[PDB]
Amino acid sequence: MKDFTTYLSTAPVVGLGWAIFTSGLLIEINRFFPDPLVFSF
Amino acid sequence: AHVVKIYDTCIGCTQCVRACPLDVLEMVPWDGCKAAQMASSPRTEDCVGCKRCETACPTDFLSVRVYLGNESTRSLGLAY
Amino acid sequence: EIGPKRGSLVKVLRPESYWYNQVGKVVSVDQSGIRYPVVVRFENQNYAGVSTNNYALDEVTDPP
Amino acid sequence: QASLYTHHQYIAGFIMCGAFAHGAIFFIRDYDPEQNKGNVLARVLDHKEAIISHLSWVSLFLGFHTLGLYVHN
Amino acid sequence: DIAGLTPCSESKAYNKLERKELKVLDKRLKKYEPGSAPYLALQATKERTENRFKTYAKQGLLCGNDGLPHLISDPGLALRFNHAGEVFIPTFGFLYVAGYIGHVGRQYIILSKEDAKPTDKEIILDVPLALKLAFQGWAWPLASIQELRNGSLLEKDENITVSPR
Amino acid sequence: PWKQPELDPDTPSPIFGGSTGGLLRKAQVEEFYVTTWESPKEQIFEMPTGGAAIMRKGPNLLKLARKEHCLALTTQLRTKFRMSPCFYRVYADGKVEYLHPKDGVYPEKVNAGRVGVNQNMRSIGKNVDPIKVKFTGSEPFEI
Amino acid sequence: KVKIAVDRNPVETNFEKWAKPGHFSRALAKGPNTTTWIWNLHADAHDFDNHTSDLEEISRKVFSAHFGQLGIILIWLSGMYFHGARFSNYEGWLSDPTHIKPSAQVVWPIVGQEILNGDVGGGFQGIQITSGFFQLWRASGITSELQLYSTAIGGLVLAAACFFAGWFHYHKAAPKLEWFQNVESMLNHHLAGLLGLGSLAWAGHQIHVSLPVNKLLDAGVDPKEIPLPHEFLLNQSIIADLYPSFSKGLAPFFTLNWAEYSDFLTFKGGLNPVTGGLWLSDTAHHHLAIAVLFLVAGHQYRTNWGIGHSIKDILESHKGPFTGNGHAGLYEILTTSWHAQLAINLALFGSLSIIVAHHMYAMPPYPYLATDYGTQLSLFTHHMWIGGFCVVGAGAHAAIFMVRDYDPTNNYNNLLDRVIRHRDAIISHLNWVSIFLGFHSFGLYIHNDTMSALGRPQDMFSDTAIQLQPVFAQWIQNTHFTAPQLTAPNALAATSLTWGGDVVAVGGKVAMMPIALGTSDFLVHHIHAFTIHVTVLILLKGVLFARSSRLIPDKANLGFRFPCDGPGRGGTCQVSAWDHVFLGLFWMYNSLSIVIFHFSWKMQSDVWGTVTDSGVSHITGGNFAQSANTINGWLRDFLWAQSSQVIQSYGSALSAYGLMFLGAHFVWAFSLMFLFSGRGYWQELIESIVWAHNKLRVAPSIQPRALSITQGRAVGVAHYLLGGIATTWSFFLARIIAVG
Amino acid sequence: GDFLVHHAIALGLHTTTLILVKGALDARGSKLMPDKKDFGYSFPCDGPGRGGTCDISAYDAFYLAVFWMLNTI
Ligand code: CLA
Ligand code: CLA
Ligand code: CLA
Ligand code: CLA
Ligand code: CLA
Ligand SMILES: CC1=C(/C=C/C(C)=C/C=C/C(C)=C/C=C/C=C(C)/C=C/C=C(C)/C=C/C2=C(C)CCCC2(C)C)C(C)(C)CCC1
Ligand SMILES: CC1=C(C/C=C(\C)CCC[C@H](C)CCC[C@H](C)CCCC(C)C)C(=O)c2ccccc2C1=O
Ligand code: SF4
Repeated sequence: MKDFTTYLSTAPVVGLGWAIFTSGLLIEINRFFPDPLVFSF
Repeated sequence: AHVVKIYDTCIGCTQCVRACPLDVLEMVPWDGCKAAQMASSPRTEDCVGCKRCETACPTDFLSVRVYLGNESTRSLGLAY
Repeated sequence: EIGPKRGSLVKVLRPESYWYNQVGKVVSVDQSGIRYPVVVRFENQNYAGVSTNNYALDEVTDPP
Repeated sequence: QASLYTHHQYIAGFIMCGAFAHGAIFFIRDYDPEQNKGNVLARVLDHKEAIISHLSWVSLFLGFHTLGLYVHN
Repeated sequence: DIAGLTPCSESKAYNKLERKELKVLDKRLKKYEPGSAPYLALQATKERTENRFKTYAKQGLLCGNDGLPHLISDPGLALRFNHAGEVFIPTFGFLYVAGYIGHVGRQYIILSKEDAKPTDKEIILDVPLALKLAFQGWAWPLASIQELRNGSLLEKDENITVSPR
Repeated sequence: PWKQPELDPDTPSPIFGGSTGGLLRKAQVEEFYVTTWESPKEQIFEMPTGGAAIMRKGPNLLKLARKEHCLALTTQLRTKFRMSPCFYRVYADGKVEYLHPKDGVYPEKVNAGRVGVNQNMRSIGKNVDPIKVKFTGSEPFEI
Repeated sequence: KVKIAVDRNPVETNFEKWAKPGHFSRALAKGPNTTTWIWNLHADAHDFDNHTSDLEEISRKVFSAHFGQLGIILIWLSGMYFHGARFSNYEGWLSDPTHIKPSAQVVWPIVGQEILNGDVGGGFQGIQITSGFFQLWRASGITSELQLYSTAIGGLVLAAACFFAGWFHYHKAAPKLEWFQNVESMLNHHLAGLLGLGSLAWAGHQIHVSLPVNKLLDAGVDPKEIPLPHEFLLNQSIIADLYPSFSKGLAPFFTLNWAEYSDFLTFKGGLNPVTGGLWLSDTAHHHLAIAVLFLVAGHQYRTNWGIGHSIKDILESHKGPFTGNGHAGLYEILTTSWHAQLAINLALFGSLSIIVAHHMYAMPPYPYLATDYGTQLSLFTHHMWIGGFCVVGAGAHAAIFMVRDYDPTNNYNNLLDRVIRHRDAIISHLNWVSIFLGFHSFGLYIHNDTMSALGRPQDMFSDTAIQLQPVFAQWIQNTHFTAPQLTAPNALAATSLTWGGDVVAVGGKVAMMPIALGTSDFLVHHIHAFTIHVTVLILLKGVLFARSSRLIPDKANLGFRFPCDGPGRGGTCQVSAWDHVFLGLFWMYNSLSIVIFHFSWKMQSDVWGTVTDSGVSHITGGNFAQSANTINGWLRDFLWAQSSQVIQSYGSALSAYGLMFLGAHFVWAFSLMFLFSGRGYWQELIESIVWAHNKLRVAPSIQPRALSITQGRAVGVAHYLLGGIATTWSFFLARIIAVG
Repeated sequence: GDFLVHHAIALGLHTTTLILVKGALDARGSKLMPDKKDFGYSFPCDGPGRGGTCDISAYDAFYLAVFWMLNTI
């Protein structure tokens, strides 16, 4: 597991994990909530 | 032709003369370095300015400097 | 003997050098009386690719 | 009016580029730091990296955000 | 009603744009049976359109001579009039996250530099320290201010590579 | 070297076919270069301006329109076979010049017999600004 | 002699080399000191020549690389089949191909994308596709989505099998170098085995499966009650009524009575009028004859049983006096250099892809494909560009072989050495014909533009004015039209409707109609010849001068991909063969862009259109004979007369094509930074940014460096090509979807 | 839209100013090449050494800045 998780920790996988996390977060915000323009609570 | 100058920062790895395929550079004895060698340019009129000696120079900044200008039939690399 | 201690961290004040105002490690200091006897090794390469260079006595002081 | 505006604007811009190029020519050809040591010119040359970096920052920031809203709209 | 912009609730061009969008959206509705899945998707799109037009109105938003809502950028004018939600609060909203990324990048750079061969740490990330710093960056401006006063944030230029001009 | 060698007109040349890359009208009008070496056996080399040519057991002769071709062939021979050849220059009037080491033991060595030329005892970057040498005809690096 | 030499377990299966990203290269095995280490890592990733000097390990590496690419392509094909199975209107399109546009990509309703789910008909919404998969799934008889699901799952299974095969054939059981050097066995097995077996299997599938399904499809029978192909396969009674020769039951095949098979192995020229594609019986006899031709050609070489041909003997025996040694050593080069075989295979693959595009635009081999103008245009343009890319890569890898794997020992007076010898003559004559073609094509265009601008249309090079009639092409057209009359009397009609006399039409739209060639076609064809001659000049000069040159005699020792040899000799920038390929990519781009512009304009102005009772009306006003002679006519009547739907695509189903168009404009324009500029300015700017990050202590441990000169050129050409390709793709697809 | 195009104009002026100012300040010296004053104002490059020195002169900075000037006007 150590030998594989060392590869898992390199930049291309980090280039996915942050990308998947932030992308999916923005998809769920734009999905459950409609498209707004004003931050009036 | 071009002007090739060698400064006192040279310490003599005798590799700048191998990277030059024009026999411009030569190595003279010296006393300012451990290797007791210093680059010299006797046939500086036969240089084209390809800067391969600059690629081969390991000192920072470079001991050998090649300055362009005043081009001729031999420094332009024409066989015609 | 005439230069800094071997292995000590030093600062280079050579203007035209890539390692101006940087910290390097002394690897050897020549005692034969040459132009640039203080030879130092740096952790970061230059644009050419080398990591070591030689400097004079006046270009090497201890960093604060 | 349109031709006059566009002509004099392009003339002004080319003259701007020439002004900056000839200022660079001044900086390389005839500039003595020993003659003017510690003055405004030497001090501007002293922190030139800060000036270039801040110009790069404001250019990057303007381009990033302006293209962001243009693509968004 | 600043800069000659009517509110979106009392704008004729805003309602004409809404009627035009409802007309073209209902144009595609006549080509499908009401019990179909494209009909449900078109109905949900129309509901999202109506909800967006309703929520964009009655929120202080204004528009002028186009039917498209406008944003007020000047602070104070967006504070005396109810327009701080357009750009004033998103300004601090972005800056908090922007300072979050800059702070955790700085702490990771500082932590990795005090380690043997630190160039490998940039291409070989470590997860537990990066994730710990990721969840320890909520108070980024509080860490940024204290480092600013004491010199740990900045660095004097005697150990900074400077141009040889 | 110990004595400067003069090339022999009698020496043979390697067998080769017709190559478009070769001597031009600059050989007639201006100078051209001639390379000589002595071979132990028949080996195959590649000319810097053409294809492949089988060389002759013994002395050999190559004519190159440029000195760079001559030193490229020299480096190829020295790397591939430890050959150590030498080249010359033949002018339009028949004058012969020796450019490959006049000391004879190559620029890689020193031989304690050549004088340092175009060498500055100052460091690089210690040169004066062009304003200090303006309207003088001398460059800062030429001082 | 030929055997299976395999080494078992040469490489352990572990993530040890996955842990350290830089392991293939000893220069990259130290560490990432500079930011150019990453680009060198992703650049030398698959360059197996400098990883090791052993040819056996390189052969194993490329074998499993091809296995991985095959698995990737199988995954992609399985995904396409799954998309057609799940998110598609294939069932609706089968019952109405002339009124329902194909669609196989369904977007999410997440952010405004519901407008992209266009009303393609059949109670379905989605992205209107252009690959023509529905036409292929109608040719190869496919009725329901269950069959597409089964095909997708089988493709996924075969992709997993291919990936496991790559893992096995590298890590577990790696073949030796003698296994890869069995060229005769390779050629026999990939001629008789691969090509011949696939052609025979496809002919059998067409005869037993596709022929009855396509016979029932164009007869008006709904696909719901069409019998499944296994019923046709097992039961001779059902297949006997559609084709009476099946009642004989393989009797005429062994009794040499093949004339009885003239019902479903027909020899007919033209297209099926009901569907617009080629007759499936003609394709069945075609693939059967191709299988015959590849079965007989796959038993030519000698491998283990004495009889056959030895390729070394064939090469060494063909020697002609103006060539000296004739093909003397080429067997030794092609059995030891991967790059030479890569160049040959890529060149032939690219040229054959060009033939594929031309012969699909000429004869549509799929039902309801000719009337689907978008699928035809997309197929032609796509295979056009893929063929061009393969040809440019062939030139690149030929130059790589020249730099690396070429040695002067084996070749003395052979063809390759003599091509090296007279390379200056070849380059000079190619330059002469380049200048000649460029002048009397483009100067003709400029002269026509000038005479139009000077108000003298009678002095132009047009049909109304003095003309350059393409007599040879028109004579070939007339010969091919009259070919079934005399030279091929057994053909029902002409092999294509390019030169015919009749117009076929399905659903009220023109499927394929005769094509007239005039002065404008002459001008564009000689423009194409000029452009291809220039591109081949650039590639051939880069290949020939990669080893040595009159400028740089030691270019061989400087490697293949190097930026320059310095500013010497006036500046030897872009002197490497890699930069020759870098320029040839742009010249390819210009060539294929003008070619597909000619294709789109000619087919929209003289082929594509809607048939009426009062004559045939095309998509345009038939202005190709009047506007393609001038540059301004080309511009106004092709790039401005069209693209009016791309700009007004907003708010509609094809607005994503307008977005893609403008993003392609962005990327095409963004490339010119990496093309015009250099590195020293960018390096100094990076130094200033490094100082800025140093001031407040966010200095990265890895030193930020500017991109390399070769790296910058690669980024520039990649962004330029991607932008141009996507620009033409968006414009072509939007124009052909909103109109056709 | 007038505001957006004004800020795009400001971006163009800012980027042109950035490149021209950087070329003027780096006209005599830089970390990649301190001795730029010895090579004249308009020189091609220094060679492929030190990673590559293409377009290192202040003349090259002007030449790259003319494109941005043309785009801005
Ligand atoms: C229209 C084409 C085009 C575009 C868009 C740019 C854009 C840029 N150039 Mg420029 N340039 C161009 C043509 C262009 N150039 C040409 C033809 C030349 C003549 C050679 C130059 C010469 C030139 C010089 C000399 C300099 C620039 C600089 C710049 C930057 C200015 C900073 C800025 O505006 O903020 C950013 C502007 C943007 C447009 C943002 C682009 C990035 C967006 C967000 C997309 C990013 C990718 C996206 C997130 C998707 C990710 C995946 C994807 C990567 C696959 C910017 C990156 C300056 C620079 O880099 O210094 C800081 C600089 O010194 N350029
Ligand atoms: C987190 C690390 C970090 C930090 C604190 C900074 C800080 C700075 N940079 Mg730098 N930058 C970074 C990373 C970073 N940069 C990276 C990775 C790149 C390469 C894309 C750049 C490229 C860059 C340029 C080209 C310029 C700056 C400039 C600046 C200054 C303006 C502030 C700003 O937003 O710039 C804008 C920064 C960007 C547009 C880069 C965005 C890239 C992402 C956001 C960084 C990702 C880092 C990562 C998430 C950290 C790892 C987290 C850890 C837990 C593992 C400031 C000193 C400007 C300057 O000189 O101002 C004086 C300038 O011209 N930077
Ligand atoms: C008649 C036997 C036969 C057949 C059918 C093939 C078929 C193929 N070979 Mg070839 N090959 C053969 C004998 C055969 N080989 C022999 C005898 C040798 C030794 C001289 C080689 C050495 C060889 C090399 C060195 C390479 C190939 C490659 C390929 C593939 C090229 C990809 C392509 O064109 O798309 C066609 C693609 C398909 C048809 C996809 C389906 C692929 C199926 C699963 C393969 C089934 C065929 C196989 C022979 C069945 C027996 C294998 C068994 C152990 C499971 C193709 C699948 C390339 C490769 O690596 O790909 C594997 C390659 O570079 N061949
Ligand atoms: C039969 C196919 C084939 C094969 C087996 C090879 C194999 C090889 N080639 Mg060749 N090549 C091919 C086709 C092929 N090539 C074609 C078609 C071209 C023309 C474009 C080239 C052009 C070419 C050049 C110019 C060079 C090679 C080199 C190489 C070697 C290493 C390649 C590498 O590591 O890439 C690494 C992989 C990458 C860098 C990834 C590719 C990313 C590209 C640049 C962008 C792709 C974008 C994509 C299309 C769309 C995405 C959009 C984006 C927004 C996400 C290797 C011997 C190099 C070498 O040194 O040879 C020994 C070399 O200099 N080849
Ligand atoms: C459309 C843009 C364009 C044009 C017209 C040219 C033109 C040229 N390039 Mg170039 N090229 C370009 C972009 C372009 N380039 C770009 C962007 C690149 C980078 C990838 C290249 C890469 C490249 C390479 C790699 C090569 C060329 C070559 C050529 C020449 C081909 C000459 C020929 O056969 O045509 C005929 C001539 C023309 C089309 C020029 C215009 C002639 C008009 C019609 C005027 C006719 C005569 C006129 C009346 C005389 C005026 C008299 C007046 C002075 C009074 C020519 C000088 C090749 C070369 O050197 O020639 C073999 C070559 O090898 N180019
Ligand atoms: C009265 C008035 C006002 C005010 C105004 C003002 C205050 C203005 C200003 C203005 C300004 C303030 C401007 C400026 C400009 C500038 C510029 C445009 C510059 C340029 C520069 C350059 C080009 C440089 C060059 C050089 C170099 C590069 C280096 C060295 C040398 C030299 C210097 C030459 C107001 C608005 C309130 C209102 C109305 C009225
Ligand atoms: C611009 C430019 C550079 C500078 C470009 C560099 C250093 C490359 C920058 C690559 C970036 C860092 C890749 C990643 C881009 C973004 C950070 C991605 C953003 C993604 C979002 C989701 C945040 C050169 O180095 C160069 C070299 C030779 C010829 C021309 C040029 C040239 O034109
Ligand atoms: S500009 Fe660049 S490619 Fe050209 S000779 Fe100089 S360093 Fe080489």
